[PDB]
Amino acid sequence: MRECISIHVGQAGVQIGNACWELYCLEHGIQPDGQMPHHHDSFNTFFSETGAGKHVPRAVFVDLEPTVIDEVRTGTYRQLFHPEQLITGKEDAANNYARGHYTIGKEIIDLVLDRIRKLADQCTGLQGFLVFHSFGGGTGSGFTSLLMERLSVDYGKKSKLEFSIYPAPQVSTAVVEPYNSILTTHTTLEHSDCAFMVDNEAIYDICRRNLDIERPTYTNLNRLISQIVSSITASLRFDGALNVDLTQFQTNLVPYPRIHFPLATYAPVISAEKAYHEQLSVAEITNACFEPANQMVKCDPRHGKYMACCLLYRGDVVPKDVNAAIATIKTKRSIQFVDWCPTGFKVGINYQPPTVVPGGDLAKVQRAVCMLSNTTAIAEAWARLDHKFDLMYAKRAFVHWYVGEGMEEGEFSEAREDMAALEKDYEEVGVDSVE
Amino acid sequence: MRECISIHVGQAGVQIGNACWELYCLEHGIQPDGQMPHHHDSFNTFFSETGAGKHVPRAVFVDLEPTVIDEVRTGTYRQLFHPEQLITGKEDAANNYARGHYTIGKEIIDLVLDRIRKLADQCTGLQGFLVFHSFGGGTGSGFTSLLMERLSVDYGKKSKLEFSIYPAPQVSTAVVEPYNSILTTHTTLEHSDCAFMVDNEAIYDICRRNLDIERPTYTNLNRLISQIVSSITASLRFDGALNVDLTQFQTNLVPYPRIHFPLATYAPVISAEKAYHEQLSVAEITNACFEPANQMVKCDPRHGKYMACCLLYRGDVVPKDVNAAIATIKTKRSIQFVDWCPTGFKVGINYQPPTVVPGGDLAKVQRAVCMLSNTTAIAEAWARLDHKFDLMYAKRAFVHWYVGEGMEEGEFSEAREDMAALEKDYEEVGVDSVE
Amino acid sequence: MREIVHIQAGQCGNQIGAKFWEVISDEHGIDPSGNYVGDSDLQLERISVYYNEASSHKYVPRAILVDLEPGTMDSVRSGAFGHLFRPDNFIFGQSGAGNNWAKGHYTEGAELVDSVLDVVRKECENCDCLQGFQLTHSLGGGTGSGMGTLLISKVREEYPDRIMNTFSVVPSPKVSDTVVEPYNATLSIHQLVENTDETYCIDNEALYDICFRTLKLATPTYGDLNHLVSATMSGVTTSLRFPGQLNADLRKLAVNMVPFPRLHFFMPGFAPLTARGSQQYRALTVPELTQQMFDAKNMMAACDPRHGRYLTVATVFRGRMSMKEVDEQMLAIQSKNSSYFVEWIPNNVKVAVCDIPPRGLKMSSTFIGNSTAIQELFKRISEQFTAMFRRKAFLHWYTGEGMDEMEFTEAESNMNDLVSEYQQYQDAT
Amino acid sequence: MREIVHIQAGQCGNQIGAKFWEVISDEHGIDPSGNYVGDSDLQLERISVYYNEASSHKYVPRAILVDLEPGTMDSVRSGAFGHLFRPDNFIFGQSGAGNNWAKGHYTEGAELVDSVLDVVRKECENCDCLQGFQLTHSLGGGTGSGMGTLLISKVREEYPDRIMNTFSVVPSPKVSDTVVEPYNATLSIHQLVENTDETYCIDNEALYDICFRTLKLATPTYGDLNHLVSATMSGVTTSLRFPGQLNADLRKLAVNMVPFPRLHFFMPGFAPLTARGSQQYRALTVPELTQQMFDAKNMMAACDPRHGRYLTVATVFRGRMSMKEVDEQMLAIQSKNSSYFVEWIPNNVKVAVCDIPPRGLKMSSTFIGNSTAIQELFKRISEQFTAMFRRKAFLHWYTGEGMDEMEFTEAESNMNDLVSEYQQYQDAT
Ligand SMILES: Nc1nc2c(ncn2[C@@H]2O[C@H](COP(=O)(O)OP(=O)(O)OP(=O)(O)O)[C@@H](O)[C@H]2O)c(=O)[nH]1
Ligand SMILES: Nc1nc2c(ncn2[C@@H]2O[C@H](COP(=O)(O)OP(=O)(O)OP(=O)(O)O)[C@@H](O)[C@H]2O)c(=O)[nH]1
Ligand SMILES: Nc1nc2c(ncn2[C@@H]2O[C@H](COP(=O)(O)OP(=O)(O)OP(=O)(O)O)[C@@H](O)[C@H]2O)c(=O)[nH]1
Ligand SMILES: Nc1nc2c(ncn2[C@@H]2O[C@H](COP(=O)(O)OP(=O)(O)OP(=O)(O)O)[C@@H](O)[C@H]2O)c(=O)[nH]1
Ligand SMILES: [Mg+2]
Ligand SMILES: [Mg+2]
Ligand SMILES: [Mg+2]
Ligand SMILES: [Mg+2]
Repeated sequence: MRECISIHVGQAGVQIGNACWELYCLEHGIQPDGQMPHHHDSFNTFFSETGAGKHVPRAVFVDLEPTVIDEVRTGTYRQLFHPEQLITGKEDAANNYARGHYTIGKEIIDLVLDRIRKLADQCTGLQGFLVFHSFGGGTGSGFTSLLMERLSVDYGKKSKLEFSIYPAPQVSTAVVEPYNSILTTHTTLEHSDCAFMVDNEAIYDICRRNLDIERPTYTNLNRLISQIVSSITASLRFDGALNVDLTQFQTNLVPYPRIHFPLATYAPVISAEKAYHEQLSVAEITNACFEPANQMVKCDPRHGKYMACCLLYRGDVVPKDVNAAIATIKTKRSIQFVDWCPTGFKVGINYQPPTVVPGGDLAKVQRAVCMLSNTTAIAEAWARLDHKFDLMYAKRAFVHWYVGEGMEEGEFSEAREDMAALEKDYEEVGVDSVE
Repeated sequence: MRECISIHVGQAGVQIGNACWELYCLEHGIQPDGQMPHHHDSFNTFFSETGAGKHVPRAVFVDLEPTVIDEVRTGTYRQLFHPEQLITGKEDAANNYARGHYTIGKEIIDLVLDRIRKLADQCTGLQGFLVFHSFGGGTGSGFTSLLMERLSVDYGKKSKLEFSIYPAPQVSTAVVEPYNSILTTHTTLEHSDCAFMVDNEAIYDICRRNLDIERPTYTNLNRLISQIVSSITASLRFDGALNVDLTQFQTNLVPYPRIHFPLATYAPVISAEKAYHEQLSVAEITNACFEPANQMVKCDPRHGKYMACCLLYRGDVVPKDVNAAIATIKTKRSIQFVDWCPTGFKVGINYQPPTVVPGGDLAKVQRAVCMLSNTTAIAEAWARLDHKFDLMYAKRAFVHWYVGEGMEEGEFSEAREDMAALEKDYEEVGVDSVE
Repeated sequence: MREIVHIQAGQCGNQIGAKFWEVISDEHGIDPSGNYVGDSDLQLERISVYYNEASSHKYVPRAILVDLEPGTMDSVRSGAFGHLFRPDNFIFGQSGAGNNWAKGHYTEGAELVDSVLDVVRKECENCDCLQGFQLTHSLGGGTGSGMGTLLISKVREEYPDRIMNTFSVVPSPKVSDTVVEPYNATLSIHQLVENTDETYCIDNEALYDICFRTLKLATPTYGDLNHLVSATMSGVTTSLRFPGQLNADLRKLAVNMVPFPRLHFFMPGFAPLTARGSQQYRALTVPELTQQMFDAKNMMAACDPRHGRYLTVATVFRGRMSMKEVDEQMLAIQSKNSSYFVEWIPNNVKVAVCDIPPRGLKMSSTFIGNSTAIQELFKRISEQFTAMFRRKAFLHWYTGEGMDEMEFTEAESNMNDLVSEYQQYQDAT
Repeated sequence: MREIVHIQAGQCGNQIGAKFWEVISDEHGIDPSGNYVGDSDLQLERISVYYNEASSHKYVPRAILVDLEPGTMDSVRSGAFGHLFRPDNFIFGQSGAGNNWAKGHYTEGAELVDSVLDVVRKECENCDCLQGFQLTHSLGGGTGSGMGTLLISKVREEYPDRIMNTFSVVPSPKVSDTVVEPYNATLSIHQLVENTDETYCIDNEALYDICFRTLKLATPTYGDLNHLVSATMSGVTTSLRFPGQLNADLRKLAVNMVPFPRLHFFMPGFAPLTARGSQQYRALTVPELTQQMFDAKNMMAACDPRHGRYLTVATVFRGRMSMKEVDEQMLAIQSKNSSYFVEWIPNNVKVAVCDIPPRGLKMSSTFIGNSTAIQELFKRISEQFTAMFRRKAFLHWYTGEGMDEMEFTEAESNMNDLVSEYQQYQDAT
């Protein structure tokens, strides 16, 4: 009845999406082939119904380099996706934002838009867009800015949430990461309602320490991030004692037009052997999720102050001890909120316990918590990325690749002054002021 | 309800705790795996209930060398302890107090505090801490004085009992014992409410003579000391016609803040064949425990005077012959008390007869007594230990290991004058005063 | 005769109403299928006030369930007790208000109000003689607060010579469910004070304490929390639903309680509240009933009366008692607790007695006290709203959908005036 | 009518009371479930004095059991005779006082004293006339002595025109149960002699000797010990629970036996005390009963009367007799033992007779003597306290939780004054 479409860009988006649609299909009791062996609508919001028993997702997989899509085409989930939806290019942007936004990215944007328009007109209660893209990648960063500009032009006012992958401070995979990230943030700063961040090693620390796995391939990392995404949407898909809508997330988490960069967190993340020796109480998972070491971004919240928080409990949850738990959290010393926000908690409860993917690293739990924190500890991460970009650009390194591919040094100057304005606003808002 | 957490430190603490925690599950009818075949709570003071039928102990095993803990992990009690609780270092302190308190001990003390704070917040009515640490070792003495500093600041005024292992007069497994013992006693003097002393050689005489055992391995010695620990906390876990608490012990046995060094004593300790020829009456186990040869510390009470006592009966005990027995004990000329304490007895009765571990040397008894004498006779033991420390330190022997590990020669003077103050204070109040 | 119209807005209204119409069905002996299965004809004596006669002796409630987000309605429709409602009444929108006043008053308020007003008019014309309106909503949400204000206004020009009772769940001091509460509350209260008759403020954590402490419930869920507030709500009405020895009606309560146009914020309370195991050791008698009502602990609003003075007080008994025992005890209460009553209204106790006891109880009572302890509730909310607004936080999304700063300035000025008059009358001589 | 409130503090009070309500239940014919199963109608003539009538003829005792630790209530609640108390009364803390005055009067007591006091006011609002408070506690423990005195000072503020009796358990001269007895006891008495009307001092070894030689028991547990003190405690009260030829009550005893405000420490006693085997060799008649009580052997306080003189004496008979035989013997006792009575109180014998015999006995008696021999008990306690205080032993943990040096000086300064007047009046001419 209320519909939201999902756009996956780059290899990161496709690989995450493969793990995300892994779990949505499991949550709704749908076999991989589209058939089936609370339940009945729910699946109408994501899985459009064909006349037969087959369900097809509202997913738009787009990439320029075709090897990753050829994997998902030949994967186990071959019969689920609509064959028209999988859009492939011929060569990728090669970590060049200029290529992926000006030269080659403009020659396929018309095809993806037409598939978006066809899918949106198919639905009747369109709500918003879910974008799964990374930041370092040339096509992930290059395409997303083009799509945000194109989608916002077509649809005037709709919720536009993005599940990005924040670049790390010591873990690195590209060499032009400071160039791609700064360009991406500046262009999409005005066309993103709420963008979640995730750091790769932060899950690696979590997977190594909390769950004790010494072989965390990208499959295990994708499984953890996939769990956060579903339970955020699970309020729309499922009934609950206190339902929270996509606008409710967007309204309750964004205090300012520019400060719309929260971070995600999930709990409990414990293993199978340690499951027996734990009681899984509501009072402690509220404490466990809020613990600084469990945050899924490589930033310590103790270095800053929270500004707004949002909790989502699902399963056998009573609103009383949930009420009690937040009361003790608020009075605790380590947690400090900002002065202009005497109240900083939004609570949503759902009756559906989370499901477990077969063969997963996590253990079955009857209660789950997902925490979305908009804080100021993110500001220290922006300054660090700004420092890296300023160091590299100080002597015009790699600019010849960018300039030759349809840019000018003037555009780099404007993006630099833009991030200075965002950082100066973030610190001045977080810092206290008299009167 | 009423909660107390147990910290096991060094090889002595882990080895004692293996036998000690073996007795508690026997008392509460807990199988080694966790299931079960007076009874209703009771186990809530030591066994934190998981949602299922499994019970997990409220114990924290900490060590710097992984040889002994790995035995606990691989032992028969493998499924009981919480796997996170077993904290291991990488190398031991190697009988160096400086190492376990300054250089290597400091780098791990933050990890154990995290599990202490997490476990304390889980419980509701925490009272105090039980510490099972030795004196001659490196981690058992150096690291435990750090824990007292860490625990005391977090919890201002709570009960803190250390079930120490007093170094023996002539038996000496280590060579730097006088250097270790003097240093740890000085720092823990002001942060210990009630410290129990035990001598390893004293039990050996008890086991050879009274128990008639010629192969008293450390497993046989540890079974007998475990009974003293169990009956001290037998009042919290079980009802009684005259109950005592952690505080009741702690205020009835400490006339002065510095003089808080009692010594344990258990009765009856008799063999299986000798059981038939003994009628095991209340009027004689009171007399048996008061005999000088049954004391658990190698110090004859005749050389000194008792200052305060504490009896703890359990089983088919009636109060009429109890206070009758003490009445005859008081008038006896062999036992002498101090003038300023006209009354020096405290009693506690329980309806639970002590249990016997299978295969143990002790026989089944329907009555038991534990005597906790705070006496001046232990002052002779401090003088002997101070004599050894003063002898070797005179020419500065073995000091180069300590000095190069984060100490100063001046610091040794403070610990020397500290024991000078205590040794005379113990005598000066023990001896009569003018007017 | 004297028919009553029941309106529901927001998620709370539908959940409270789900428990509400459960209580009424047991009171009137109504099967879930909708057919009479009871015995006494006394229930049939006045059945048209809430229910409606239909073909083949069927009964349908006079309820109008309406909320922007559809999610609540699939629960009430698919769940039990959904075979007796009127399918036309099941009004729902497309997208929830998103905890926004603007989306509940200007964007989605337009198209939904026209539809719901149509069903009100048809329901009113079917009615023989209208008595008033009943609206259950929350002051913290977007749809319930935002649209409920719009509905209260649109109804008001349509029926000037009528009364309505709004049973609103006023936000809590200790715990706040949503981050932007003060913006929705302050705007909502300004409109309600303008164009409403009476308002029963109710808290959540105060009813949390009552369930945990008095009833000794370890896990108080929304099922038990809403069950208690329904019993108070059923008790208020049962004066005209059922015969009694000293009858009262919604018109009687409104005039006895509201001395001034701007002072109409009440505080309810219910008694007895006893656990399942501890009911055998207590004597069900009027002395303990009135004592149980008149203590701060057994109060459904989180405001201790000891910091203020009771302006007026009501008491709607149920079951069989003596007027002597009832009014002798009101004397004992008044003499002993005289320091807590306003001096310049004498005899400020209104008492009504019914004859049909509540289910599973020998007798019960409902206490509605218009006190001066609300001044501490409005003072706190105004403080929270002030600090948030001065730094201009969250404002871009109320300005971006219709409003501007003049609405916020005037709402704050009016709320300051109301708490000024509320205090200035308490401290009058 | 003339109801009294029963308060239990400490472990002893709970243990004594647990068996005290045993004997009271048999007297009134009460089944352990709580329903009347007796035969004679005279039992219900005055049943409201102790028990409380409730729904379906169930009776609930007027008891308030409070302890700072949960180790005591676990026994009474889970054990038998625990299905008839009201669970609201079962007040308990979290950690015991630990044989400390400070942890029961300053630090830990204040937290829980507000809860029990609010129950006391709520306890017998149904109760229509207070006759007094009955308190059973110990003078050696922490919670029994510490907060028990705290309750006395606070309760006395709310009910100043009322009389209460505390049935304390005064410490022993041979064997001491706790090491720090004199600090706990002396600090308690300095507050007791100001806010109480009369105190019944009871020892334990004197109870041990009686249960050894007279009752022929070699191993008397605490069950067989508390049964002896319950009968004495039930004997004092039974005057106003049952009809009698010469009735008495709590107020009557206080007038006869408190000649001066500070001299209100009594010494009880019971008779007959005979073994089951040797019960056939004695004729149950008044002659031996009066002789049995007046010897030093059958006395519940370990203080030999021969070193002092009786000031005033009670003899609350039970069963049935002729007052002539009663006063024929009180004459014989007076004439033959005239050297053991004070000169400046003529006819210092108070006698009351009831009509209901104790269970399984033709006749019995209770002796209460405000004797002067108590002066030797307080002399010994003040001797032990003096020796400990100059050395400042055990004192570093009293000033550390609220007290100081000056408080201890005044408590002993007042106590030596009390023993001064307790003897100066004996030798007064
Ligand atoms: N969490 C997660 N991150 C991934 C995964 N795969 C790639 N990434 C991130 O994606 C970044 C690589 O850029 P991509 O967006 O994948 O670029 P691409 O899809 O190969 O296409 P081009 O940008 O044209 O090279 C790396 O820095 C990784 O951090 C994955 O499986 N899981
Ligand atoms: N009663 C008893 N004492 C023991 C036992 N094992 C070791 N000890 C005592 O422990 C002392 C040795 O020092 P420890 O405290 O064990 O030192 P550690 O735990 O090995 O740690 P390091 O000093 O770093 O090597 C000896 O003097 C023994 O008296 C035991 O099993 N039972
Ligand atoms: N008494 C009671 N109050 C509730 C219950 N459920 C929610 N509430 C309150 O109602 C408020 C929810 O706001 P609503 O008006 O229902 O919002 P909604 O129906 O989800 O739709 P939106 O306003 O668009 O978000 C919360 O602040 C809660 O305090 C309930 O079951 N019982
Ligand atoms: N007559 C009688 N006296 C008892 C009994 N049990 C304990 N006592 C007395 O009570 C005293 C114990 O102190 P309590 O008042 O019970 O102390 P508590 O209630 O345990 O609380 P704390 O003082 O904090 O430990 C002892 O000196 C005993 O003489 C009993 O069963 N019968
Ligand atoms: Mg690629
Ligand atoms: Mg070692
Ligand atoms: Mg809603
Ligand atoms: Mg106690």
